[PDB]
Amino acid sequence: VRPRLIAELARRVRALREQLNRPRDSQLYAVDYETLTRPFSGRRLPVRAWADVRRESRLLQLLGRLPLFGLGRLVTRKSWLWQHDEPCYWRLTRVRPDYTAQNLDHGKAWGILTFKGKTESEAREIEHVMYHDWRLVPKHEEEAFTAFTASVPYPPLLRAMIIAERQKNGDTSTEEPMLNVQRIRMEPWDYPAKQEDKGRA
Amino acid sequence: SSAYVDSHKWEAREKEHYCLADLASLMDKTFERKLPVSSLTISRLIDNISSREEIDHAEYYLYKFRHSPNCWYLRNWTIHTWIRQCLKYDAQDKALYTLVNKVQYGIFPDNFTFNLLMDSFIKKENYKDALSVVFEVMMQEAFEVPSTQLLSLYVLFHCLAKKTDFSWEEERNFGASLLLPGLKQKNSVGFSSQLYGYALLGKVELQQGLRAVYHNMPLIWKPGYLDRALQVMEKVAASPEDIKLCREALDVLGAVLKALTKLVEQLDIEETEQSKLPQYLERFKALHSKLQALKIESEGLLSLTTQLVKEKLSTCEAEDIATYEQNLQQWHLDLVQLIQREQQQREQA
Amino acid sequence: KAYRGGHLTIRLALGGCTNRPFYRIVAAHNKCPRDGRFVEQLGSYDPLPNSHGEKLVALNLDRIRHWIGCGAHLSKPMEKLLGLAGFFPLHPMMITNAERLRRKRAREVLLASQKT
Amino acid sequence: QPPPKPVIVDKHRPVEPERRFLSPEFIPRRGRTDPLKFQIERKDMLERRKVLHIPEFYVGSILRVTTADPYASGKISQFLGICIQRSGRGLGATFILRNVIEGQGVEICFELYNPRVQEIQVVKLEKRLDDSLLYLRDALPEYSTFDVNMKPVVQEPNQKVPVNELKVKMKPKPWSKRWERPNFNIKGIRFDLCLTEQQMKEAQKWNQPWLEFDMMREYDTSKIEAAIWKEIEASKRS
Ligand SMILES: [Mg+2]
Repeated sequence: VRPRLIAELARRVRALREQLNRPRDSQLYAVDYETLTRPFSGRRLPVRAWADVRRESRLLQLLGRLPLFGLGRLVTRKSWLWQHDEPCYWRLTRVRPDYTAQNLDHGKAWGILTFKGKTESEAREIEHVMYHDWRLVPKHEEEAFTAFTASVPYPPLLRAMIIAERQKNGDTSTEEPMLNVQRIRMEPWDYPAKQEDKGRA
Repeated sequence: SSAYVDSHKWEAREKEHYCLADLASLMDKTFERKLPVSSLTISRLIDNISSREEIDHAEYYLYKFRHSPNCWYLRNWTIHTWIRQCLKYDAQDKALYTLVNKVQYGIFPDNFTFNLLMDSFIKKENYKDALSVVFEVMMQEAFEVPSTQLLSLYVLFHCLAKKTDFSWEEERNFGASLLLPGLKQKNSVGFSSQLYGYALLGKVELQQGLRAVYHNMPLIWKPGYLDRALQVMEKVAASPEDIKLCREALDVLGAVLKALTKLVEQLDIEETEQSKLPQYLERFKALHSKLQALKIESEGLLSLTTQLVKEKLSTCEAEDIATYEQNLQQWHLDLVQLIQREQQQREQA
Repeated sequence: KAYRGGHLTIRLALGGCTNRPFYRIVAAHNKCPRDGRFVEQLGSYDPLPNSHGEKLVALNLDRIRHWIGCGAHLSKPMEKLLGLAGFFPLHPMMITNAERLRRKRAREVLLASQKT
Repeated sequence: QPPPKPVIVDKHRPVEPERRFLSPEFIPRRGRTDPLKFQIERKDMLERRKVLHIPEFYVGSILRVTTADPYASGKISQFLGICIQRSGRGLGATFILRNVIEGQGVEICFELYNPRVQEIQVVKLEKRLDDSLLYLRDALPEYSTFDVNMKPVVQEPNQKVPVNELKVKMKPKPWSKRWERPNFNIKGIRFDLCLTEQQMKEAQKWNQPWLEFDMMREYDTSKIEAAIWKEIEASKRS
């Protein structure tokens, strides 16, 4: 068998060069409000976020106006609080801005979160940081805002099949078959995801 | 308060006495190789600075630090080294430019340091300077401190001494700044200033919409500023002492002048403020009549009442000084560890 | 042909000459072509009526359940047919289509009653 | 939103005070003529110097030059190169530059008083053991290959001349100038690999010790350079 070395060489070189000089998060997140197109991509924004990007600012842009980017300060998911009346927030623990930015308006930061008062005992990562859908809640009116408080039949053919099965088995079991639905935790769309799972240009 | 403004400990405590030129060369090489650099370099530099050109060198070295691989550290003691090194050599326009464009600098002075700064500003007796600076304090949102009385004095004096009729940026800034100083829940001065700030914010809304109310400014998004003002007035009438001034006259003037004859952020079912104006004026006159039926001398000058605050101001300045010495002790404690840490690299080498 | 990532998918394969489509429910990978290779042929479906007028469709219940337990995603038409069969829940988009058709029929009947 | 700014200071009492440095082109040649020629040409080049800065340099230094050329993209010509030599006196004095690009080793002769040049810049300031480095044509290209976009290596504002003590490998024997001879007094090259003891010892037969022992051909300069400095300072004050 004949080996091949230039393939591995080019692979290693490309990996090193891209991990060295990857595009900056601030650079590839920057948006021009005149045309609404991200540089380095030439792609247009969605109609639902057009106005949000035109008007509202970004997470780090908001957090740049207070020391240390406000450790523990109230930042709430505008989308969550417009989709549901219940309060939802982010217990931001760690922060790291991108220094290449002039206004320091981009970076990575996260901690514990809560959804409908459901606290999580793990400081996991935020989702959709670069959106212009971030609203800062001051420390006044804080506790008032943070205040917070069977089974289904089987399908007809499936239950008929189980009926025939247990009839051949011999048991009567006139009870209608059922499954647990409270165990099935149907999760709303807005439940966050893991950033590291999704890649990056 | 000369004793409050003076502090010989800071200027005669922990001077590095390193060569400004050598520190500058080290910083330049480190920012050439663009690897992260601790704040020890800039701190020692600033502590050694004794010249105008050298304060400028530190200024754009702070530029370079903001643009350096590390920015979150943001050491208040280094910030105050810089502030003292600037304000002892009296770079007024420079300090003003920094405090206005802090987004490029990233300076965030704490209560006592800012109080010393504003006391020097008093000593030099400039008004628009202090006005822009207290606007930047409003931006900072740091008002639960002994400097709240100084902020209150400044705003209560400047809102009267301004005499500028139509300016939307300035008037919105006044309306937004007149809230946070009064949040310490003290007296008529406090909650009536909150009321007048609600009124000014509602006026800015009615004249230029709710967008600017929050776009470049952290505010609450409820449009009913006039409704909240009416709530405040009626709850005050229901419930102490209420020393009032004729700013209610300006409130009435604004209400009546607005009663006189694109993105849709308002909700459809709910009413629009343009259509709420009539019942707003109705309930405003009703609450006015109720308050006059119920304190309404309307003679006590608001800036004069801040002179009575000087008593408890001079009381709380003691606790402020004490907290400042506590901060100094904590800094001298945690900072000495960082010098032996820098020696750890040389020991490893 | 080892496809990176991807996932098995029970979906419809097309057969028959033009103007005579004949679908076949069959398990295959997400990356395979329309008539590409498969794993196990599961069932068939004729969208045309026979001499009796009814339309033909076949399901392999045990094997389909085994494939689903092993892990296989479903395509909207095949799970629509399953929900119509009854082994599977009914389709909400099917409910909406039915409701829309009934709304439009009522509207047209109302317009006809107005015209007459 | 002004940009940042660079500075470099250095205040060491024994190290920083480097007193004076003269250009090799103000000085005249041993030849005989009226000093009036020299002094008028000198004041001319000095009243041009008032415009043009000439960040001083040496042989083995790297210069980036921008000049106003009629036939070029934007009518400007930019060139980076190593200083091989500085030759000539008066206004017509020139310096050579060299660089390897696209496998071709190119060299230019830039005159430092023609208005056609717009600006010159010292990317690096160092000094080599050899007075003239025109043997880099026979040296390997990898010693001469330099980047056009390499940034300026800013030197401290007042320090001694950095002298890189190194050697150079060369292309094999078929050389154009026969550098192995002792007439040239060169040391950057490496005889130990470029030739043998036999060849070196056979080339040092042309050696004559007496050239340096002589004292009538040597050229004293102290008074001349002193008068030159004095006239330069007078022109500066004026
Ligand atoms: Mg030749």
